[PDB]
Amino acid sequence: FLVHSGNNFGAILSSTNVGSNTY
Amino acid sequence: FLVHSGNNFGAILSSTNVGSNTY
Amino acid sequence: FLVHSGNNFGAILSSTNVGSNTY
Amino acid sequence: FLVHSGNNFGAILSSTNVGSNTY
Amino acid sequence: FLVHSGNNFGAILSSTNVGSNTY
Amino acid sequence: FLVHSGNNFGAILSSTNVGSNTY
Amino acid sequence: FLVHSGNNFGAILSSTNVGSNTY
Amino acid sequence: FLVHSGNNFGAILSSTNVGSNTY
Amino acid sequence: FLVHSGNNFGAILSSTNVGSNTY
Amino acid sequence: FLVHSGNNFGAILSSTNVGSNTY
Amino acid sequence: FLVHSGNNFGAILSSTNVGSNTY
Amino acid sequence: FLVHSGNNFGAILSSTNVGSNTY
Repeated sequence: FLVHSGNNFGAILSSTNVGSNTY
Repeated sequence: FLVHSGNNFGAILSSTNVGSNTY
Repeated sequence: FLVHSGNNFGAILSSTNVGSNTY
Repeated sequence: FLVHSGNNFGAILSSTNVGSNTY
Repeated sequence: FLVHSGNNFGAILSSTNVGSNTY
Repeated sequence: FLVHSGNNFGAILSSTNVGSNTY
Repeated sequence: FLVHSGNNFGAILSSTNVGSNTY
Repeated sequence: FLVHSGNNFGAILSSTNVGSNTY
Repeated sequence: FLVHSGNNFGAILSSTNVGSNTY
Repeated sequence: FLVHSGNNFGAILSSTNVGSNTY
Repeated sequence: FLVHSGNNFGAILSSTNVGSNTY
Repeated sequence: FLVHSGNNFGAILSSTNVGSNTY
């Protein structure tokens, strides 16, 4: 079980793995 | 089980894996 | 089981894997 | 099982794999 | 089982695999 | 069980793992 | 006198006045 | 007199006045 | 007299006046 | 007289006046 | 007389007047 | 007379007047 709720990410660059990950 | 709800991502560049991943 | 609900992605460039992935 | 509901992707360039993938 | 519901993709360029894929 | 609620990330660069991870 | 030479504009959306204007 | 030479603008959104203007 | 030479603008959003202006 | 040569602007958001202006 | 040569601006947000201005 | 040569500005936010100004 997990939640990824409500995020505001205004700007993102050159990145890895910004969201809900599991198992 | 997971959720990926409600995100606002204004801008994204040159990125990997910004969303719900599992198993 | 997973959900990919409600996203707003305003702009995206040069990216991989921005959505719901599993197994 | 998965869902890919409700997305708004305003603009996308030069990208791979922006949608629901599994197995 | 999967769903690909409700997407709005305003513009897309030079891209691969923007939709529901499985097995 | 976990939650990733309510974040505002104004800008991010050159980063890894900014979101909810587990197991 | 002006010049508008050599531009490459890969993609443009929802914009005004992207070219040579005068008087 | 002015020049607008050599620009490469990869992507642009929701913008005004990206080019050579005068008087 | 002015020059606007050689620019590379990779991405731009929600902006005004990114180019050569005078008088 | 002025020059605006050689710039690389990787990403820009929500900005005014990023280029050569005079008189 | 002025020059605006050689700049690299990796990312910029919410800014005014990042370039060569005069008179 | 002035020069604005060689700058590297990695990231900038919420700023005014980051470049060569005169008279």
